[PDB]
Amino acid sequence: MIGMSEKRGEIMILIQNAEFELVHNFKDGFNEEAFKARYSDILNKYDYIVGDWGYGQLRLKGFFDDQNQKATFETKISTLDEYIYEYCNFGCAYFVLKRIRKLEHHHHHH
Repeated sequence: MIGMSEKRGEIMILIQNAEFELVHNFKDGFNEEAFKARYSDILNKYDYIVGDWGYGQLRLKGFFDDQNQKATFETKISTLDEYIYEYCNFGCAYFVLKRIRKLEHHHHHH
Protein backbone atom coordinates (compact mmCIF):
# COMPACT_ATOMS: atom_id res chain seq x y z
CA MET A 1 0.00 0.00 0.00
CA ILE A 2 3.08 2.25 -0.20
CA GLY A 3 2.48 4.72 -3.01
CA MET A 4 -1.25 4.45 -2.34
CA SER A 5 -2.51 3.93 -5.93
CA GLU A 6 -0.85 7.24 -6.76
CA LYS A 7 -1.37 8.38 -10.35
CA ARG A 8 -1.05 11.98 -9.15
CA GLY A 9 2.16 13.98 -9.43
CA GLU A 10 3.74 17.29 -10.38
CA ILE A 11 7.22 18.10 -9.10
CA MET A 12 8.02 15.71 -6.26
CA ILE A 13 11.45 16.16 -4.68
CA LEU A 14 12.80 13.15 -2.77
CA ILE A 15 15.94 13.89 -0.73
CA GLN A 16 17.47 12.29 2.40
CA ASN A 17 14.68 9.68 2.16
CA ALA A 18 12.11 12.47 2.58
CA GLU A 19 9.32 13.00 0.02
CA PHE A 20 8.51 16.62 -0.93
CA GLU A 21 6.18 18.30 -3.43
CA LEU A 22 6.69 21.72 -5.06
CA VAL A 23 3.36 23.34 -4.21
CA HIS A 24 4.16 26.96 -5.09
CA ASN A 25 6.80 28.49 -7.37
CA PHE A 26 7.26 32.12 -8.43
CA LYS A 27 9.61 33.54 -11.05
CA ASP A 28 11.07 30.04 -11.43
CA GLY A 29 12.92 30.55 -8.17
CA PHE A 30 12.81 26.79 -7.70
CA ASN A 31 16.39 25.68 -8.35
CA GLU A 32 16.64 21.98 -7.42
CA GLU A 33 20.40 21.74 -6.83
CA ALA A 34 20.31 24.96 -4.79
CA PHE A 35 17.45 23.61 -2.67
CA LYS A 36 19.06 20.23 -1.97
CA ALA A 37 22.37 22.01 -1.29
CA ARG A 38 20.65 24.34 1.20
CA TYR A 39 18.60 21.50 2.68
CA SER A 40 19.32 20.17 6.18
CA ASP A 41 18.11 17.15 8.21
CA ILE A 42 16.62 19.39 10.93
CA LEU A 43 14.28 20.81 8.27
CA ASN A 44 12.51 17.44 7.86
CA LYS A 45 10.95 18.26 11.25
CA TYR A 46 8.75 21.08 9.95
CA ASP A 47 6.86 19.08 7.27
CA TYR A 48 7.03 22.31 5.22
CA ILE A 49 10.15 23.82 3.61
CA VAL A 50 9.91 27.37 2.31
CA GLY A 51 12.75 28.64 0.16
CA ASP A 52 13.09 32.33 -0.62
CA TRP A 53 15.81 34.33 -2.38
CA GLY A 54 15.34 37.21 0.04
CA TYR A 55 18.58 39.08 0.80
CA GLY A 56 20.05 37.18 -2.16
CA GLN A 57 21.18 34.22 -0.08
CA LEU A 58 18.64 31.41 -0.55
CA ARG A 59 16.91 30.73 2.79
CA LEU A 60 15.21 27.42 3.64
CA LYS A 61 12.91 28.27 6.53
CA GLY A 62 10.52 25.67 7.90
CA PHE A 63 7.02 26.25 9.24
CA PHE A 64 4.50 24.06 11.06
CA ASP A 65 1.11 22.84 9.80
CA ASP A 66 -0.90 26.04 9.40
CA GLN A 67 -4.05 24.67 7.74
CA ASN A 68 -6.66 22.63 9.56
CA GLN A 69 -7.60 19.11 8.37
CA LYS A 70 -10.83 20.58 6.93
CA ALA A 71 -8.97 23.05 4.69
CA THR A 72 -8.86 22.11 1.00
CA PHE A 73 -5.84 24.39 0.50
CA GLU A 74 -3.63 21.97 2.46
CA THR A 75 -0.58 23.66 0.95
CA LYS A 76 -1.46 27.16 2.18
CA ILE A 77 0.42 28.67 5.12
CA SER A 78 -1.45 31.79 6.29
CA THR A 79 1.51 33.05 8.36
CA LEU A 80 3.75 32.58 5.29
CA ASP A 81 2.44 35.60 3.37
CA GLU A 82 3.66 38.12 5.96
CA TYR A 83 6.99 36.26 6.22
CA ILE A 84 7.65 36.41 2.47
CA TYR A 85 6.69 40.08 2.40
CA GLU A 86 9.43 40.88 4.93
CA TYR A 87 12.13 39.15 2.86
CA CYS A 88 11.11 38.15 -0.67
CA ASN A 89 8.89 41.17 -1.42
CA PHE A 90 7.50 42.09 -4.89
CA GLY A 91 10.51 41.94 -7.20
CA CYS A 92 11.98 38.66 -6.00
CA ALA A 93 11.66 34.86 -6.30
CA TYR A 94 10.60 32.06 -3.94
CA PHE A 95 9.28 28.49 -3.82
CA VAL A 96 7.54 26.22 -1.29
CA LEU A 97 7.98 22.46 -0.87
CA LYS A 98 5.61 20.37 1.24
CA ARG A 99 6.86 17.24 3.02
CA ILE A 100 4.55 14.28 2.48
CA ARG A 101 3.18 12.10 5.31
CA LYS A 102 4.93 9.13 3.64
CA LEU A 103 7.96 8.13 1.56
CA GLU A 104 7.71 6.02 -1.59
CA HIS A 105 11.23 5.10 -2.64
CA HIS A 106 11.49 1.63 -4.16
CA HIS A 107 14.71 0.42 -2.54
CA HIS A 108 15.24 -3.06 -3.98
CA HIS A 109 16.39 -4.81 -0.80
CA HIS A 110 17.41 -8.46 -0.47
